[PDB]
Amino acid sequence: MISVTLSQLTDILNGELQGADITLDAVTTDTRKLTPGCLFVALKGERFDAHDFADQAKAGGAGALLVSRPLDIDLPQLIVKDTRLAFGELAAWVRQQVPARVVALTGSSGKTSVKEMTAAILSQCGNTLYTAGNLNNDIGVPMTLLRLTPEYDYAVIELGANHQGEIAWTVSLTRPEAALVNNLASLAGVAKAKGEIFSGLPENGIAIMNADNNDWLNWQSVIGSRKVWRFSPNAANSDFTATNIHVTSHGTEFTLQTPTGSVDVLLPLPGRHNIANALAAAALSMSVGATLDAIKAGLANLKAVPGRLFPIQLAENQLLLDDSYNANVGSMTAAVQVLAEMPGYRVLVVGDMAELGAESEACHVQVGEAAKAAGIDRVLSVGKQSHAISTASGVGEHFADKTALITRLKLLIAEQQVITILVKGSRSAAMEEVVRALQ
Repeated sequence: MISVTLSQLTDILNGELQGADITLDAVTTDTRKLTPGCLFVALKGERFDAHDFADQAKAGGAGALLVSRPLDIDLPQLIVKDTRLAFGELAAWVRQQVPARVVALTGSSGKTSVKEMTAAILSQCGNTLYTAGNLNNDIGVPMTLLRLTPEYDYAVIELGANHQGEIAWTVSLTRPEAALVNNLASLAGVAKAKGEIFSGLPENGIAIMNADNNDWLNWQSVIGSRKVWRFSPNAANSDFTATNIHVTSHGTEFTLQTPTGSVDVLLPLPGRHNIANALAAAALSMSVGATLDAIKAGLANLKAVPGRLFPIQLAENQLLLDDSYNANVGSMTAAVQVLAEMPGYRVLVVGDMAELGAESEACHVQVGEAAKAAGIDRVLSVGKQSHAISTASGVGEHFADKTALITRLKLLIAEQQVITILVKGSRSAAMEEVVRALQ
């Protein structure tokens, strides 16, 4: 936040001042988050009118109240027509007051990893702020934007959308120098929505999109004549490319080719899909100045989310890939592809999937057949359905409990000096136990 006076806000938020003037230096919508003499914005959701929490905010030390009606609270009030709007507007205003290179992103999948990778890289460049958690809606964006100060050098704003019109609002507040749509997944309506992100770009702004997944046909009417950047590992029209992809026991090594040159980087996250994210992140970072050196160093310190292709170094050359969070045909079939490229003797350790009905048997068979065709060295399984996988893989063995698996697994680990293990199963299968047990 920046210091602002109630009288200045009457103009800014188009609202009436009903009390003395005051300087604010902090604003919040949460009673559990009051600061001495801050502005308490009383929002009204459907199942909550924070106006009824006015007295509490006063009692907490709130200096004034931003509200949509007069309240009998001995505190300077700023009566505006709509608080949802005013909150966003106040955030818009604050963002205009700071010198931070603001950049934004959306998509159907990967918003968080592209955000985190972009933030990780720009952090090598200067003081950077990024969206916290999944605060990407009409309330979360203002909250994120409101955290800005003259001390920030960069700002990575993640924008989410559920319906149309939503991103249009938030980018108007954010006014990013570069905007990115990571991907799409009816579909045209989602494309229309995410495409809205390009409307907040200045005339010198850069529109970035996925060469392998976009809606340029329609997005060109909103990006207009602005500069355009495309990322993809090998797309013909890609600006951010990935060559010499060599998967290692650590992560993926590759030559990242950007519009200014290339740098051989090490992406420490299992999964080829992270290579694309890294390209998006490189694009976003570079739009606001990041150097190749900054990109390489930013990527190099990424950490995976436990239970999701989470690498765990057992001993030398003994890699465990914790992907025990959940599992369905898609994520499972994909897991096999990840393992298949891994170094050494590869063991797919699995448990039942969260599949439904008569197609369950078939779904396990497929995954087995996939590991079979992938050349997986061995598949140890537990469950009353997962036998289908190990059976179909033409290799591997099945167990009646996880304890017998862990034992045979440990032996295999001691037996094979170079092994890559991938543990994965449905939530109900509780495969983390195999992972815990191993470490």
